[PDB]
Amino acid sequence: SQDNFLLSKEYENSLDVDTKKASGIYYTPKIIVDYIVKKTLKNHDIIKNPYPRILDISCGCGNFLLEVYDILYDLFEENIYELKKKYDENYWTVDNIHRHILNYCIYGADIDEKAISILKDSLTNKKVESDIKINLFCCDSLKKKWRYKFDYIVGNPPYIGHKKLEKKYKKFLLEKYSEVYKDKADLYFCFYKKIIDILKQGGIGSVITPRYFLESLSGKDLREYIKSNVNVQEIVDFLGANIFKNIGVSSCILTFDKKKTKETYIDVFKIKNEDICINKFETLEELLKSSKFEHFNINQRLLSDEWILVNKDDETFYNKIQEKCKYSLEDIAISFQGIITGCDKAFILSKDDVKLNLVDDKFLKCWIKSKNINKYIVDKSEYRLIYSNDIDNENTNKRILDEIIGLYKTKLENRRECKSGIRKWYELQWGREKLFFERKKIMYPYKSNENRFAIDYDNNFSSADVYSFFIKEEYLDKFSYEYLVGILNSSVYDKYFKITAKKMSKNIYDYYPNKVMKIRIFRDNNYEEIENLSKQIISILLNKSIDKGKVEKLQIKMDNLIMDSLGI
DNA sequence: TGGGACTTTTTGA
DNA sequence: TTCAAAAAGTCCCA
Ligand SMILES: Nc1ncnc2c1ncn2[C@@H]1O[C@H](CSCC[C@H](N)C(=O)O)[C@@H](O)[C@H]1O
Repeated sequence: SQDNFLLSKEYENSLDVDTKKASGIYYTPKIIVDYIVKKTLKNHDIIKNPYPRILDISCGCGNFLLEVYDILYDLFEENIYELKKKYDENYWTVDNIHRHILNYCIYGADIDEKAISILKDSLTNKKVESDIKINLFCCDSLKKKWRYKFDYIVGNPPYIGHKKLEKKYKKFLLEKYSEVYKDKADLYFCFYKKIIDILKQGGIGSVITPRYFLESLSGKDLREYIKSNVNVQEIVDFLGANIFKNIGVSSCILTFDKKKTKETYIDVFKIKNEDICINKFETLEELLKSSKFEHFNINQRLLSDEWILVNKDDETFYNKIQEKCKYSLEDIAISFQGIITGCDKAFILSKDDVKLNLVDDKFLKCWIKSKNINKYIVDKSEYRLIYSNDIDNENTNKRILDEIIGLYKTKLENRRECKSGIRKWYELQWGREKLFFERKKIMYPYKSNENRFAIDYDNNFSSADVYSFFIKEEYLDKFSYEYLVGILNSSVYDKYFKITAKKMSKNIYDYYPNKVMKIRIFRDNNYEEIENLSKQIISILLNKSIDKGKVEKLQIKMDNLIMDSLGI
């Protein structure tokens, strides 16, 4: 028997990293391909419909299409005599199965000419006369005028973010795919739209994509399109598990249909242990039914713009917290992203760097990283930011410009606002407002394994890897920073935030304002005790010679208080 | 070479 | 004028 994943693996090894990233050339492993193909084609009635059109618009070398060929050959061979009796007796013979499949059943598209030729040769070599016409298109699937729809669509689209995509192509996507593609969206949104649009009535689509669109702000329109145009049959969420070897992406498998049905429920399989060697096991189907995965059902008609895919216990937990809390962080706080210098090496220096003797302390700010943020407090800053925006006189401070900032001048000149003349070559790209940072505030890392909200007492500045917020004046008498960090750092709120948080990679969640500011908060009779416990924790943490042991006990007591307050 | 600590600036709006 | 989102992440080693 043939190894359908050998020539494709060799072609993958031939390419380098840049050409892979520019076109998203990362082929799917055999276990996922087997699961998707057998999920779509296990129950096909080949006698009822012996002309199923099965498409992969990103076929590549044909990881999906060769397995599809094998499944189709078995299907036809098992019912050849029934097909012979029901239809033309001379057309339906075993020796004619091959020519039939390639003529009517397998369709592939890809921009990669060499991959198309390799797949064509692989399809031809499935059998050892007239040259059979193989339905392989070398084209941009997002520009191709498709002349007919398809019974089944399987595959893996390219993933290209908003930085790696060309300007003109992005303009085309915004003009023609505006239903799913805006702002910081991804190309696989457009591939989702194209797959849905050319799926026949009653057809089935099943693809593996990144999982980020399930929760991300950019995926809202795509989620609406999917919810309103297809019936989502199944969502397999791998969370931070590594499905693609040596690839830093988080994957989900999605199966949907356009069948006219009153059924509106979705099977959701969510992995429970992200430390799993998926390729070690024989099938994905056995893994889904094991204890490594949990299964629940979600009513698609009950999906809002946010898809909250949790089991009944977590849904009850989330609903209790939502109903009890009358305020959100957005209601009471002002949030902002950190400084974006545009070139950190030019403006960020070690606080022991000798070059800081050239810079007057009026221009120097304390600089912290995401790892400097712990629970309730921030580590002492190790770095200084040169707030070069306040260097108005270019004639003076020429030592600073020539010996520190100018060492990267060329790179500083390639920033967007310098090319347009908005910024001077030595200025910060996005210097924000100094007064927002130089005050008591709360800071949290932009990516973390857990809630880490700290009170900043030292007017620390930061890059965009740290987000900040401060309480509005009108809400200062109702909420204090100590109480806020007390409740936000609790295990209750850790779980509550992770209910809807954007899962990025293994043990990493996105902590961005678009979801952090939606966290709801409460105040009740337990306010004083929670605030007092938080202040005790802060006092213990700030002592130079101290042990963190009692902090855990205080945290347990505070978690008990919060659970009592929220009735969970 | 797979697992863990850590996270820049480009970009549309 | 100036906000904030975005992992086919990056990068190192035992
Ligand atoms: N605009 C476009 N139209 C069609 N195919 C494209 C495309 N942009 C990228 N591709 C192709 O999409 C493929 C994604 S890699 C996945 C290949 C295959 N489906 C598998 O799972 O193994 C790449 O081979 C790339 O060449």
